[PDB]
Amino acid sequence: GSSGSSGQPPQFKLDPRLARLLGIHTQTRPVIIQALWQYIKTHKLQDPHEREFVLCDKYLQQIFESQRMKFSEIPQRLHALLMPPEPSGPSSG
Repeated sequence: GSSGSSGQPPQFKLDPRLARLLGIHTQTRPVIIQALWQYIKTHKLQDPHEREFVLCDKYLQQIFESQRMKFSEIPQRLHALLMPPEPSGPSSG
């Protein structure tokens, strides 16, 4: 755990499949994580088997690709969906 300190906030680029899913072009971690949580809550993606797991919906199943995962594994898969909203070099790939 480590939050910014004087300067632009920690914003992460949302995947092309998520950026739309939630509609969050680019936000922070504590801003996205929520927008997501609000999804499993609203979409009641809560695993019917466990209370700590969450069954990714058709969409999520296409983003996370995890039929069933732990709520604590949500932030572990976000890192993937979360990308650096910054360049690096010309010619991608």
